[PDB]
Amino acid sequence: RQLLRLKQMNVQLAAKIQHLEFSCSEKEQEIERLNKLLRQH
Amino acid sequence: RQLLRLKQMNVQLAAKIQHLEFSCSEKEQEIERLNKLLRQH
Ligand SMILES: [Cl-]
Repeated sequence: RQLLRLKQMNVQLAAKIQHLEFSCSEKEQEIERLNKLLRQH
Repeated sequence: RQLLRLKQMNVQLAAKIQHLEFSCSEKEQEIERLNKLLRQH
């Protein structure tokens, strides 16, 4: 009950974490693409 | 006992989120820099 409220907050944090892990990986892929353009030029 | 467990885990997840938000924002700031560099040379 307070245990359910906390289990739920925890689920939401773990979901945010999954989300942030993709978003940080994509940013990393874009940086490598922008650096590749810079290096080529 | 289990509520903290959950409390403990909630601290750990919030800590991982803070780290990922910083890594993301570092990369975003780097993307802005590469874009400015590229568009300006
Ligand atoms: Cl790179």
